[PDB]
Amino acid sequence: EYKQVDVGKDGMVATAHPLASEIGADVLKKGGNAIDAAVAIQFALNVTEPMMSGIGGGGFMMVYDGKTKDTTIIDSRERAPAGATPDMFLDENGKAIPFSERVTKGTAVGVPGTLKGLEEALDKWGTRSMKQLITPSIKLAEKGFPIDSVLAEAISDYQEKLSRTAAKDVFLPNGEPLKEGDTLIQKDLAKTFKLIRSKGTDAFYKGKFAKTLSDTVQDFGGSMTEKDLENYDITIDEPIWGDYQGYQIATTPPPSSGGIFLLQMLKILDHFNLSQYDVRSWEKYQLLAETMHLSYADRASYAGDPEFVNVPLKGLLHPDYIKERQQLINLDQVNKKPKAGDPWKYQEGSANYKQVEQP
Amino acid sequence: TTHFTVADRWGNVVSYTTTIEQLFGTGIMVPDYGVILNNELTDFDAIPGGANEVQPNKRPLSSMTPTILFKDDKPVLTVGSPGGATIISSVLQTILYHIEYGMELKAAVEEPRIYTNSMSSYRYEDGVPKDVLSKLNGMGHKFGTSPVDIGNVQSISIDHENGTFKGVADSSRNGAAIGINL
Ligand SMILES: N[C@@H](CCC(=O)O)C(=O)O
Repeated sequence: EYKQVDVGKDGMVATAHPLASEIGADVLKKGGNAIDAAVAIQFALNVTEPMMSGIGGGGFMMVYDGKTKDTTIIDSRERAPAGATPDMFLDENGKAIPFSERVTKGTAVGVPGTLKGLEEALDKWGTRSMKQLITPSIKLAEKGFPIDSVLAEAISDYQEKLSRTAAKDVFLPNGEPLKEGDTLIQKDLAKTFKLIRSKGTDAFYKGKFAKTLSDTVQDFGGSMTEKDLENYDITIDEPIWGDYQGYQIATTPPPSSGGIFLLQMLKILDHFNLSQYDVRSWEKYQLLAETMHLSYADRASYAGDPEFVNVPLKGLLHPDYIKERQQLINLDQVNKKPKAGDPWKYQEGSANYKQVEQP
Repeated sequence: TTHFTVADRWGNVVSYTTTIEQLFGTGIMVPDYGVILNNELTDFDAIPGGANEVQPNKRPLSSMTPTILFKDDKPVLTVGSPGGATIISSVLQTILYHIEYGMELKAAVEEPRIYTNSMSSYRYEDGVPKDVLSKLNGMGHKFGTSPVDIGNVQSISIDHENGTFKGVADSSRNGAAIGINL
């Protein structure tokens, strides 16, 4: 039966769902490579962990190429449509639309990039066709699979928003949320996958599917058009690298805030050498907490899409800046007013945006 | 959001975080096509003017951190996780535990994490000693009355010495690691 830790001589797959891990492992066992397996996995997760990811969203796929030895990122982050505007999430009085409500609006839908990113990946490193790789997920969607406790919970927990769209025909069968044990069948999704299998991503970014999605986003209030989908292209990002304990870390650059701040928190913590303290000591937690407070403050002030704003990446990781931040941390007291620092002092240029508190 | 990773016989390595934002995203499905649509644009700032303000054709700031660690130019570890702004903290913690504390990969992944982005936002997992939480709150921290799971780290280690692979899925979800033999 399925394991949460395994070893292998010829490869390895680790995913949040057994059926997706089985599909990706099947691809490797039959001779395909990690990228082929990853694409297979993404379609499988789209079907079996539907509330978590899919061709309706986007992601960051980092790939180390064993042939060329280079590491790159297929950035499939969604883009706001051309009709989106800076205050689209504010009400008529200038106040933000309550979050839980904001989440269900058409204006919240980004132009999906996942399918485009899988296409790009296969194009660069694939050894199996999208046709071969998507087929096992067409079967899970078409013929179904039994849902566990978790998916059953998500369904009940989100019944209200699901009950408001066509999504209720799949997850809220008659008027009831599918329960653990029930078979989840996704016939329309299987149809879409079969269209992608024969037509390619054009099946998604152009044609009829494009028009229905665009039309639906409009029906729920957003401004997405067919041209927005026609305009979409993923981005190929270079990893941000950092030296750490003798290792080199390749992580995600903006539009993600992840890579910069993972590196910044590690550099900040270096001054305090955590392992001199027991892993569950209050000291270790105290230091992680104070470090997170500084880095998340910097994230909130300086992180954004780099095609649009100047993110002071060199400054946020500059050793003297890191030293300034480490200076603010004390084992024996809490900084009750943690604030972003000034990384611009350690690099050229200035922000082309302001500091605006968010609700 | 979900994170998975794959490594093959040829040296290729994949660390991939992917999402539709909230669970079920907007909740909107393309009628007749079964595709649930993301609500990714709410990751933009609701009040404009800052680095992460909404702009036409701009991408909303993400926290996804698929990462690969190298030792002597060979990939030796992959890490990633779902969790919104907490992703950064889960990935940071797994690296800290596996690298600085030297813990075996699974144990590093399962080590109770904490998360706090401001003086009013704190989270901790079951296992953070209650006496420690009381000492930290005693100093001004605001950890709550109950634990919550944080993140879901899938990770692969690669031992180039023995030419072997090790996969781990976080017990926070029902994930699975499967090694390949032949
Ligand atoms: N939308 C978030 C992820 C949401 C989650 O992981 O729960 C991001 O891109 O960072």
